[PDB]
Amino acid sequence: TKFPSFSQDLAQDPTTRRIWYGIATVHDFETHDGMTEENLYQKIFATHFGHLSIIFLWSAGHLFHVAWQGNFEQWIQDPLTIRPIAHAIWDPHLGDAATQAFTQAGASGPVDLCYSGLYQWWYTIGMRTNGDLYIGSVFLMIVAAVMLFAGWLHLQPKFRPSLAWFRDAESQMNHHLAVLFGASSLGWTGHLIHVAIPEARGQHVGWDNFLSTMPHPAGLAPFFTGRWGVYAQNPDTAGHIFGTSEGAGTAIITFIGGFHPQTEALWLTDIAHHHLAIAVMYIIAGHMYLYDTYNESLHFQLGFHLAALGVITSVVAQHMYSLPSYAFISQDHVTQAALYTHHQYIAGILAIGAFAHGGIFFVRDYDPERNKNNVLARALEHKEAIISHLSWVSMFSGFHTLGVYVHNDTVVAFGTPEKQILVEPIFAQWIQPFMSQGPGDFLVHHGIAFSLHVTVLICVKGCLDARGSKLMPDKKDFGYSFPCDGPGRGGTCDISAWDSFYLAFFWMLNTIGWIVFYFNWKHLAIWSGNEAQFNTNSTYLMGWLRDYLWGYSAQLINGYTPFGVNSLSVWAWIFLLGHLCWATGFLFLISWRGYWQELIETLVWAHQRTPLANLVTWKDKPVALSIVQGRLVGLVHFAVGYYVTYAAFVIGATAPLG
Amino acid sequence: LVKHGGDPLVGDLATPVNSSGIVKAWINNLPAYRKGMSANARGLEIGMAHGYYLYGPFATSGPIRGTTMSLVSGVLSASAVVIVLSVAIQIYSSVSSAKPLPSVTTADPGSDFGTKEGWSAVGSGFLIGGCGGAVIAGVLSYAIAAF
Amino acid sequence: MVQRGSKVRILRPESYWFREIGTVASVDQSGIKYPVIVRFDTCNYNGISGTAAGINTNNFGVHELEE
Amino acid sequence: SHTVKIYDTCIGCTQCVRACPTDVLEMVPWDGCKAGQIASSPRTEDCVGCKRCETACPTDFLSIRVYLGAETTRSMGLAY
Amino acid sequence: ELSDLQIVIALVVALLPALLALNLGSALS
Amino acid sequence: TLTGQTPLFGGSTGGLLSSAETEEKYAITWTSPKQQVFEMPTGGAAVMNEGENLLYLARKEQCLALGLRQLRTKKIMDYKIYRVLPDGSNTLLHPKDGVFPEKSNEGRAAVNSVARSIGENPNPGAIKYTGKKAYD
Amino acid sequence: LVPCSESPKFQERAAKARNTTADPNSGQKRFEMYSSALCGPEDGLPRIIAAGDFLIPGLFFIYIAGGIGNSSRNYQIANRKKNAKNPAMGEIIIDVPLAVSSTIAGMAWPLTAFRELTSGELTVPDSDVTVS
Amino acid sequence: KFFSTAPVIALVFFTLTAGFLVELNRFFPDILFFP
Amino acid sequence: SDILPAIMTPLVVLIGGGAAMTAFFYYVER
Ligand code: CL7
Ligand code: CL7
Ligand code: CL7
Ligand code: CL7
Ligand SMILES: C=Cc1c(C)c2cc3nc(c4c5[nH]c(cc6nc(cc1[nH]2)C(C)=C6CC)c(C)c5C(=O)[C@@H]4C(=O)OC)[C@@H](CCC(=O)OC/C=C(\C)CCC[C@H](C)CCC[C@H](C)CCCC(C)C)[C@@H]3C
Ligand SMILES: CCCCCCCCCCCCCCCC(=O)OC[C@H](COP(=O)(O)OC[C@@H](O)CO)OC(=O)CCCCCCCCCCCCCCC
Ligand SMILES: CC1=C(C/C=C(\C)CCC[C@H](C)CCC[C@H](C)CCCC(C)C)C(=O)c2ccccc2C1=O
Ligand code: SF4
Ligand code: SF4
Ligand code: SF4
Repeated sequence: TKFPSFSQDLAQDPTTRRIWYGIATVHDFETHDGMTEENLYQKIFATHFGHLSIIFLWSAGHLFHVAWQGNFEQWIQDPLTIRPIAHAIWDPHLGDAATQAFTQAGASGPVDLCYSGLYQWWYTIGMRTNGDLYIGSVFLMIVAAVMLFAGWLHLQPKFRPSLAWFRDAESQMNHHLAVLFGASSLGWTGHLIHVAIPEARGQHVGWDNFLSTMPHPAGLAPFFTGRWGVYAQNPDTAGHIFGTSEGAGTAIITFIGGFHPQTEALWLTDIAHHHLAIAVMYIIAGHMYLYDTYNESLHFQLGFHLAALGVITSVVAQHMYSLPSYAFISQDHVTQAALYTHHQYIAGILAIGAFAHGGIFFVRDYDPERNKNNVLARALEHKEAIISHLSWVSMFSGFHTLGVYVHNDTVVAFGTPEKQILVEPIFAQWIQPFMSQGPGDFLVHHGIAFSLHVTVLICVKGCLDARGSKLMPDKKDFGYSFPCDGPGRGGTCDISAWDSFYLAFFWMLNTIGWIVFYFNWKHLAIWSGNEAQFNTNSTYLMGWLRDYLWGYSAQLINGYTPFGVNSLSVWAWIFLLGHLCWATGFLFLISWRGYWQELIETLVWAHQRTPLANLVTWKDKPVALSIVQGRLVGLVHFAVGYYVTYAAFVIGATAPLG
Repeated sequence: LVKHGGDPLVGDLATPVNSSGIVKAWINNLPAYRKGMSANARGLEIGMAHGYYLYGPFATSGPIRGTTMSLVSGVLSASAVVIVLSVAIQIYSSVSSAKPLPSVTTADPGSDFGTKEGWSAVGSGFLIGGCGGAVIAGVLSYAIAAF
Repeated sequence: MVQRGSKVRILRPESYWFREIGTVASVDQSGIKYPVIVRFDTCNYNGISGTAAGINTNNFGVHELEE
Repeated sequence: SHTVKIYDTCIGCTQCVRACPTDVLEMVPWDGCKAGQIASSPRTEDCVGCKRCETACPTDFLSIRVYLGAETTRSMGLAY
Repeated sequence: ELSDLQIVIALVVALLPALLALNLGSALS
Repeated sequence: TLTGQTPLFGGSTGGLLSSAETEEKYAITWTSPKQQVFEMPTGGAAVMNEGENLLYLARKEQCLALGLRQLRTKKIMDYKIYRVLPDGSNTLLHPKDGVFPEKSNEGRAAVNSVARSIGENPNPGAIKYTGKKAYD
Repeated sequence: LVPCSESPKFQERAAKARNTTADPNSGQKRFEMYSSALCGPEDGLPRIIAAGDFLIPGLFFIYIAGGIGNSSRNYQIANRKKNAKNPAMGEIIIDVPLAVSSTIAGMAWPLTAFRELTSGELTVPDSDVTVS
Repeated sequence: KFFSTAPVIALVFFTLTAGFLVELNRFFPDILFFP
Repeated sequence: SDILPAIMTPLVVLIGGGAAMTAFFYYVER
């Protein structure tokens, strides 16, 4: 059957495997039939415009919805008591009770409270009316229209960029550093100085009057002539109220440091300074400006960029709660928990994605001859060593961390908490925005250490053994994703490199889960004033189960009761949806293909033999999902479940507290 | 009544449930299988039967049940379900090549299911029948309630 | 490399016994690409899942083998 | 279908051919090895992919290697 | 606070990327 | 034209489905010394009649399982397997040379024999965008 | 962070204490012993700081771990020298004489370690180390 | 022979090590840190 | 255009989802 157009192997599959594997391989452009590197890069090029158009229409939706259905105005008036709103609920299924309960944040009808700090971010960057947002939205739709127009024009042979424009990666690297990053950085400082900071200081800047307005009275004259001093004018008084004349300074570039007390956020002036500095550094480096493999392999490129975006989004999460850059976001606890957990989980996805494409590189692109004695060749030279070391630090960190937590559990249970192995984080004290690191924090840090070790252990045993191993010397033959080599050599289930990404996603979720668990319990403790609770109970595992999971679940799971619904109903329900989704992942992770294939055989029999029903038949012979599809659907359920459950819990834990 | 295999190599046991006379009589005379019906007729009967049946769960069990509006729900719900089945028949027929094979219960299934012509006919039937069924059942529900 | 007994370190990369000393037990056959038939002390992975024993002797390549 | 490729190091033990449940494999005469035979895979349109052949092969870096692709009715092992 | 004129214009604009998405999608297929 | 007597079998559900008619049956024909009872691969026990017995099964593996596991155990090595198309094209498959594939016979080419051993197969990095596989 | 004696929380914990051992004084003895170590003011629970706390029991642990590792290694050498086939009744069945000799030569690993380190006796060449 | 076999050998050894550590803990009180 | 929710939601979810599922059905079955 035609679909999938690109793969005749599949298109001639007489089964439902054709439809699944189609959708699974529909973006592996490399593997499409008759795909030359030229067309490959051109196709990829156009897809990226599609992606970006999506991101812009996504942002567009944010602004459109908050404008139309939000309470952004009411919130800018009372940003500490008004709950900000994400969008309207129209749902024919809600009972009157649930419409009433979701009728919140002084909204006429049922709404969803926002928890992306979008209100805070927009207030900070200057937006003050629904008009500013509506214009942002319509603008961003038009940007997306342009980006789509672009991908279309580009794939059109008129402007179809040949292999040249892509082979010029070095040019692209320098351009990214300066022309994109540097340029946009200082453009953003433009926005900050002209609109953000004014609107912060109570002065309305529209597109109409900013041509009229000058940011700094003497600033225009100072540029290129003693520019640094004039720019550092009267700094904004602590008295200053955000978006009011009261205590408004005039400085546009400063190094005041710390946080604006009203908003408990990094000074807009400090941010503008930061960005100006970042821009200068980036542009300078641009002007100033494994080679073989990186240019050769698109997998190497994504892998690198994913590991990059991995660390970047991790640090974004780590910094965006410690060093709040948005007004009132520090006070909005649910948003800050949500954003941290969000960005940390996306961090873990981008990280593991890095190692995934790592392994794809090692089975599709890495030629051992091509690079005689490169870093990668040396890495493989002593795989057994890199793995034995990662193994050891894993078994070590693991045995000891689990042992200590279990020791603490045992002695505390036996009613002798004195006997606990409480180790103080001395180096944390030395280094220390920074919150008290106790022996609890120590144990959890080591947990996270161990888990991150086992994750990299797995997703490197993957990318190293991808080429092969004693159990399967020639894996590169069979490729990245394949079921197994059969029950041949004691059994080879899960021997592929894809299987290592699969096995490591679990550890990535465990690791980020420990991270965000620690984050959220610590913060709930402080946000309730019972930081004592964390400090005392975080040292044995029953304390995590009793105080974190058991204790902060109560509100959420009372979201709907036989007595009635409250606003947390939708979260209680999502909480269960995530438990169900997670568990459903176990169906696919534990029950493997053969059981199902026998069962489905019998259903094919029953269908063919049932009068009236037999009148219709499948086009595609029903078959059980593939070995690997079982693993993949398992993992997507497990992951989706994991995320949805925890998102529900993060929201439901923090929301009642505030 | 004993289990025996017609063409023993085929995976189809004649049983009192699939090969009995009473059963063969019923199955082979249901409008799917009944000989000498225009495909449109097959569909109109299948439709009417299902629409009429479908009215009941929707009217009885749904969210606005008890109220007068429940009858309207019943009819529109059943008709919606019939429209969705009408879509299913069209798209099925669009992509279907397969013909109903002769079975133990039905020695001569026919061609009305098994040709794109047949399925289009059946679907036109099924739609008119189903939505008619559903309306009739609401009309009768109002009638009997009033009486 | 002696047929009755030997200590050859296999240089076949796709081998369970790469870099392991083995005692040859068969004369290199004329016209046989891989005639060493080195017996290695350790067993291979060979066998159905949960097969305890495996293969001890493989016909190793002369070029790959080294005294 | 599944490509079954027999590599140089086939010691003609006839183990694979006795394993194959769809008899994809025929032990053919070959002067390459002392055995006087090799494995041939003519009937790879009947290869289900069970790899009982690979499982039965005793050579280190087994000569018989089955490569799964372009699943068909006969590969997928469908009665129906 | 957002008027119907504005809601409509937003929709009509959003229709543009819709058409162009159809176009780009077709291309990439 | 592939004529034998169908083994006495009461019938099952394990048999041929629509694909038998629509696409391709198989047939195993063997010569039985006695009227002995054998496990039907569809599930059940059938009793092979004296002499030539013909069995229509649904895949080759079903046929070769009756043959390799049960018939050959009963020492009946006369069995011939025929792919049967709907038109009635009966095509001998298993003993195509008339000799069991384990026994080497002449006039059977080496098919998919690879010169280079497993070790020496090319890396995919090298052959990227050539459309040649490692084994190929 | 502050001596347990000094910390008022620790004194509270000491007053009402659970006796581990049969003897009534086990609780008081434990707290008296724990008085030496520094404990957090709010918690009043003994903490461990990375020499007496961790280094000394670390050393004892490492000695015992090295002993048991060395004993196992020595017994493995005994296995590969006792018989032509080491595994059969060499691992599944434990030769008590060989084992006790291995244990006796065990716990001398600290002195033995100097000799083992000399000429890299412990390490086997990369070339030899079987790795596909 | 039975004595040689891992299960019995290990059973005795660990029933000794476990008892030894139990006895140690029985005699010496809770030792969190080396005094 | 307070009602635009009560139109846009069924249109997109029911009608668009239906049409999408129908189209994807044709697409993977043709
Ligand atoms: C016209 C401008 C508009 C945009 C850009 C937009 N919405 Mg809405 N939109 C919703 C989500 C949404 C998302 C996730 C999203 C981001 O892409 C947007 N929207 C964006 C739901 C909250 C709600 C659901 C009903 C429903 O979806 O309403 C129809 C929405 C339409 C006409 C806008 C379509 C424009 C989007 C840019 C398309 C994005 C496509 C995507 C990038 C491609 C990848 C697909 C992906 C799944 C892989 C909704 C509403 C709704 C409306 C209306 C009028 C809109 N919208 C309008 C818009 C409902 O009444 C109605 C509302 O009133 O609800 C009460
Ligand atoms: C998750 C880690 C990961 C990341 C972050 C990542 N990849 Mg890969 N990646 C690709 C590109 C890519 C890009 C451009 C990219 C950009 O950042 C990434 N990747 C990133 C293509 C080269 C290549 C093609 C991928 C491939 O062909 O894409 C098609 C896959 C499809 C349509 C399935 C998508 C469905 C999702 C799984 C589940 C979504 C659930 C959803 C939430 C619903 C929830 C319901 C509700 C309750 C919320 C690819 C590979 C692949 C893999 C793997 C494992 C990955 N990846 C992994 C990752 C292949 O094997 C695979 C491969 O074929 O290797 C040989
Ligand atoms: C999506 C989450 C959901 C689930 C999983 C779910 N419901 Mg509800 N759900 C119902 C039952 C139900 C069952 C039995 C069930 C089991 O899985 C579920 N649900 C499950 C009904 C009470 C209610 C009715 C829905 C409604 O009436 O749907 C139509 C019901 C029909 C077409 C099926 C009837 C099945 C036949 C009888 C089968 C008989 C076969 C016969 C033996 C064969 C031989 C024939 C002949 C040869 C003799 C419903 C609701 C409803 C809703 C909603 C939103 C839901 N649900 C939601 C859900 C109504 O508003 C609505 C609400 O109003 O609730 C009062
Ligand atoms: C995909 C090809 C197709 C097109 C282009 C198309 N229809 Mg139909 N189409 C209709 C309208 C229609 C309009 C107004 C319209 C163009 O303006 C179209 N269609 C066009 C309704 C009168 C009628 C019923 C309502 C109908 O299905 O939806 C109402 C039509 C809408 C909002 C206008 C959008 C145009 C869509 C492309 C049509 C969507 C059809 C889709 C396959 C099913 C979606 C889910 C469905 C369960 C509601 C209809 C039929 C139906 C089908 C089918 C298969 C189609 N269609 C198919 C199409 C029914 O059986 C079904 C059938 O009942 O009729 C025989
Ligand atoms: C509670 C859940 C859970 C645990 C405890 C666990 C345990 C471990 N996983 C390991 C690895 C992995 N796990 C993997 C996939 C998964 N692992 C998962 C779930 C877990 N896995 C899941 C869901 C997956 C996805 C399939 C992979 C892919 C790996 C590895 O490569 C990695 C590994 O093996 O690295 C070498 C180890 C990582 C820590 C280490 O190396 O030594 C630390 C050991 C710990 C923390 C637990 C030890 C338990 C105790 C201490 C042992 C003795 C307990 C008793 C005394 C035993 C006697 C009992 C008798 C008396 C009856 C360790 C054995
Ligand atoms: C508390 C709830 C119950 C928890 C345990 C439930 C386990 C059920 C798992 C299924 C097992 C069913 C029986 C299968 C029995 C069976 O044959 O399983 C088969 C299984 C694997 O057999 P394989 O086929 O892999 O082995 C292949 C060979 O047969 C030839 O290839 O064997 C093992 O699991 C090995 C480990 C045996 C046991 C190892 C532990 C030894 C110490 C055990 C001490 C027990 C003390 C008991 C005291 C009362
Ligand atoms: C449950 C289960 C199944 C059976 C589940 C199957 C076959 C999927 C069942 C069908 C799903 C629910 C949807 C398929 C039907 C949809 C209606 C498709 C619509 C899309 C069409 C247009 C293509 C497996 O096949 C399997 C394989 C390997 C490991 C584990 C498992 C496993 O756990
Ligand atoms: S994946 Fe399944 S088929 Fe393959 S080795 Fe594992 S159990 Fe056997
Ligand atoms: S590949 Fe193995 S089983 Fe096949 S003929 Fe060679 S040695 Fe025999
Ligand atoms: S995979 Fe199985 S059926 Fe196919 S050739 Fe090998 S042994 Fe024969």
